[PDB]
Amino acid sequence: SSVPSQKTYQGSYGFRLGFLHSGTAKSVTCTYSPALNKLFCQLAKTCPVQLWVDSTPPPGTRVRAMAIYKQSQHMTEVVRRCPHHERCSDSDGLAPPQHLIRVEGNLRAEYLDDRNTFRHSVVVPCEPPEVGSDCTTIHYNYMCYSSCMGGMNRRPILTIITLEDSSGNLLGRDSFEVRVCACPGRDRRTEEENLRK
Ligand SMILES: *c1nc(Cl)c(C#N)nc1CC
Ligand SMILES: [Zn+2]
Repeated sequence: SSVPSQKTYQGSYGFRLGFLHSGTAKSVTCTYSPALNKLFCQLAKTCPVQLWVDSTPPPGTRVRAMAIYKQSQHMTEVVRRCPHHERCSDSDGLAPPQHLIRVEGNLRAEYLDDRNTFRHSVVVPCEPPEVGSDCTTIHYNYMCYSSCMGGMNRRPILTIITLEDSSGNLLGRDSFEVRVCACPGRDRRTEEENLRK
């Protein structure tokens, strides 16, 4: 399958992602490393991602998330849930069982299987920030471990977040690496130390 672009693109509205500061304690279920541009999270736990713009985009603007393999030799392979987790009875009534990435708590989420590339993606309407806030937050879930055999099989993935108009044309793009693992704080601390050394 052809490979979606991963080029960071702020666009006319100054679109970019943001992450909370969660730390590396034993209790953390989701933690973001700015040094690695990498999110570490437990299976099917809430991953809050902030969405920032300098200017308000038009009504009908949408936000899409899609995963690709990071390594060049695997980028053409569609990222999907492994044979075990795709058969889990963990449906929410909206997400197809094969999709790695879900949006939590948005009844207007739409899930696409692309007719030409076969890649999966989930898209929601882009909303203005709430009354007390300066950004919008979307909650994602990753429904397979990075280590799952017959799925990601220990290969790193990127999540690509695209801001789109009502036809799906590109308005902005950002991305981050993801590891889905049982000990996200410990793995973050280790991978950050490897980078320093
Ligand atoms: C999405 N959509 C709108 Cl209208 C706004 C505003 N204001 N912000 C987002 C998140 C990038
Ligand atoms: Zn799995």
